[PDB]
Amino acid sequence: STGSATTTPIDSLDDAYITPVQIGTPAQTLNLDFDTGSSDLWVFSSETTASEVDGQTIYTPSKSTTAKLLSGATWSISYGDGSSSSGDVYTDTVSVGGLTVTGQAVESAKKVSSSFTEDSTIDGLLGLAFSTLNTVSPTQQKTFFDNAKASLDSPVFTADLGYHAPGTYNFGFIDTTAYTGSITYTAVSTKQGFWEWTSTGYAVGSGTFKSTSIDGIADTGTTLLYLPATVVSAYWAQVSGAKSSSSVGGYVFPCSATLPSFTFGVGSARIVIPGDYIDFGPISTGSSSCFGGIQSSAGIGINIFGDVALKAAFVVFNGATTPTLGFASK
Repeated sequence: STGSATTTPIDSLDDAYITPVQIGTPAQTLNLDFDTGSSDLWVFSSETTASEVDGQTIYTPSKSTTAKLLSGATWSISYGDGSSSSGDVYTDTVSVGGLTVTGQAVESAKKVSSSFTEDSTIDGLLGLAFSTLNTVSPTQQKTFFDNAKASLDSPVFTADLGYHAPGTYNFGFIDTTAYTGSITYTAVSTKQGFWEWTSTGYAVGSGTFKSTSIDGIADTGTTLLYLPATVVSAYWAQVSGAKSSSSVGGYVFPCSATLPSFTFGVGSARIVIPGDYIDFGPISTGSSSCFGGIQSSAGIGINIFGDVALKAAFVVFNGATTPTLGFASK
């Protein structure tokens, strides 16, 4: 089997991407944030505290003939940005882009933090990291990908995120029309439960490439590119007037700037992030200070190849017995 679903930016900054997902019988379609940095499939639901729902579409398990309470199971998750959610668990039928999993754990939110409430466009998350990070207790549950894997033509999914445009998540096949040149594959460590890999270095603009190992995660659920302070300082030093602002929470730059590109290495291959992808616009409405899309990972504890980086590439998440990651230009 295979699946193919379009993923769409939630706003004009590509802050996140939503993908329609069918849950239950008859289908209830919710728009979920596919997150390769976590491993819980959770949704706004008929159980979510009313005051914490503001425009989201909810899953109502009592209206699904295939929903079953997973008795005794609870979940609770905290994300890197400080947001959180928790609740109980149902199993139900879940379909993505024509690919169906029966018996998928659907984690129903009883509580969500303010950032979720405030984002009316995101009805929940669909985790695509390794199932060892799943938070369901006392019986840990498998991700949608893990459950689908044995049925897939090939044990892979791909992320093809757009810049200010829709893109695609495919399951079970590699669309050879969706990228240019060849795919370069690189080793993955699953020790922390992430799609963790080591970039071979970077360049700023038309500058020379610096060969240096940068360990980080491929994380579709993180907006920006978070890298070591040395790397980030070297990038922003090439933008007149750019500075790190503790009051704003990172690097800002004059909105009158033309940003240089940023290149990262994948083995001997190179992925180029155009300068425009690094512009996250005014820090507040009407400001002439703009927020940067490359930020320091210092104090996160991990480097994160978030959407800013991933959307510059066609990315293969290879879930074969020895997982790997592939990157191609597009």
